[PDB]
Amino acid sequence: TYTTRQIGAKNTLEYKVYIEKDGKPVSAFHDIPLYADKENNIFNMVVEIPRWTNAKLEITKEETLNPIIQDTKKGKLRFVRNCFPHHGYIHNYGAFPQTWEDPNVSHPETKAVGDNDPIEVLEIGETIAYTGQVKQVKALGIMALLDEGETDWKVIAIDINDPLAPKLNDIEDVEKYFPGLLRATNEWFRIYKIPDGKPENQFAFSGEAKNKKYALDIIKETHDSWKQLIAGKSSDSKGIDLTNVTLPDTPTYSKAASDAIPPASLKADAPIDKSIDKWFFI
Amino acid sequence: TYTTRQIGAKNTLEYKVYIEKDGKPVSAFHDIPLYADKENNIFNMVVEIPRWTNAKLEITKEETLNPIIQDTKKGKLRFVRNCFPHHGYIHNYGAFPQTWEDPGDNDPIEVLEIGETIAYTGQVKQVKALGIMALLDEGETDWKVIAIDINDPLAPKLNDIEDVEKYFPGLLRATNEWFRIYKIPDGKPENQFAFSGEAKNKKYALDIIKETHDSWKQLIAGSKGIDLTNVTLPDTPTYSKAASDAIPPASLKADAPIDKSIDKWFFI
Ligand SMILES: [Mg+2]
Ligand SMILES: [Mg+2]
Ligand SMILES: [Mg+2]
Ligand SMILES: [Mg+2]
Ligand SMILES: [Mg+2]
Repeated sequence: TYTTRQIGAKNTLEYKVYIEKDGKPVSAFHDIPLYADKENNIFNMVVEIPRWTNAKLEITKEETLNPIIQDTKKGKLRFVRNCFPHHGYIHNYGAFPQTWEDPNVSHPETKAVGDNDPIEVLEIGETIAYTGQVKQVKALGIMALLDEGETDWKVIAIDINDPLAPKLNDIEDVEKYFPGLLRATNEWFRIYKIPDGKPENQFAFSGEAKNKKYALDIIKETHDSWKQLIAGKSSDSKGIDLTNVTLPDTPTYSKAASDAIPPASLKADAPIDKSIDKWFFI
Repeated sequence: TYTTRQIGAKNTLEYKVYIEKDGKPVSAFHDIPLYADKENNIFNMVVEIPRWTNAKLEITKEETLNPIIQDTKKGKLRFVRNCFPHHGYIHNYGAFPQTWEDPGDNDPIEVLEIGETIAYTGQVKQVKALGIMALLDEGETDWKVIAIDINDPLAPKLNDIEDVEKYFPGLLRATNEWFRIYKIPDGKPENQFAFSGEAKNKKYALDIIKETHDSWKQLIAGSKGIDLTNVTLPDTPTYSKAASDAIPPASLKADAPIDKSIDKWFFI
């Protein structure tokens, strides 16, 4: 059973969330199986950012066992800004573990190198998720985002426990049950860093949401990149911490790395600066 | 100085917020002057509902000193549902005190405050009026004043309704949409606007505000089941300073959980 171990107060520099199995930390990047049910293409999603929140919480590639920590921009806590008509992130946002957008090769669909992170996941179900949650999802489709010119695919997915899950099997079903969501998703990922002073992003395929079959193919590619990475065989692993506690055939296997993690020290959420309330009209 | 006194846990039937002046409860309907600066048309707004929340909190006309409580229907706490692409209420939402739509919807006139900062329930902030829309909900006229906190960084650039279009492009469209559809998930019909949903200008809004203030002047001087107790207007029949002292002390209870169903995004 997966649980979380929180260090510190949310919305601070000291905040960390480790994922635990049997009450002991494992790598959120490496040790959670991509597949909950391989035969039925049910995936484990690691949730990073709940819907309608701002704090840019992410799996930290360079820290041992890859806890979720808030990103910083020049030393300051990063919060994604509200871009009208949206409030923070408009999906439960996270990643598939055991995947990598390989930065060392140009990807043919986008003609761009990978962004060096796990493939990311937009989970569209009704219940708001929590940071460090491992939930089980079905893939519905995928969008080819170029995030500051880097390949940054976004998988469209739904929690298998969602009341609608049985009715959502491919990307066209998203438009049927969530009309406007995919178009809003396109806008969101285009504009969300404009308030940070960054350019608009762009999508390949004029932002088309490719179907499930397409999505599975790309998820496979990223899993395969990760398999090379974790084996120590990437041409450049970018100083990623490859320490893991469940993959005995890898050079960086270490069951003991788990014991070295501090105990939970959960504190109440710290206040967020009122600037983060601001609604930007772009 | 205005503060708040909270009784109970948020998101419960027991929750009440009173406004305090220098530590003493006063009526949120009657004791807060409509005008912070009459000469320059600066109004006091009583905030009921923060932007991006769901709990339908309102000044209750029928309880002494008119605390803000959660609305209910047949015993059940009311939460406005999330209507895509909106998250809860899209404005800081509240009322002008010392106003009354004499039936006409029987309530103070409501205020959509459009500034950047999210407000708090029971906050008395100072705003300038920019415009007004006339919502029709169940045969009742339901005026909504568009306003901005005078402390907002943009307040000096916003003086009339056309400035909302320039600095907040799409907000007026979203407002029209929101108030049309927000009760469809509850099983209620779509609402409609007068004037084909046009936001009338500041002048038109000031005329409505003054009118509803004149009505309330009649009300408080002595009424469909409204408690008129006040603690700051000594020559009113219902003046009673002891009312302030009869209010329980603050509870410091943490917010109660809200049922997960309220998370749901409706596509309507
Ligand atoms: Mg980044
Ligand atoms: Mg990046
Ligand atoms: Mg990415
Ligand atoms: Mg009502
Ligand atoms: Mg009304």
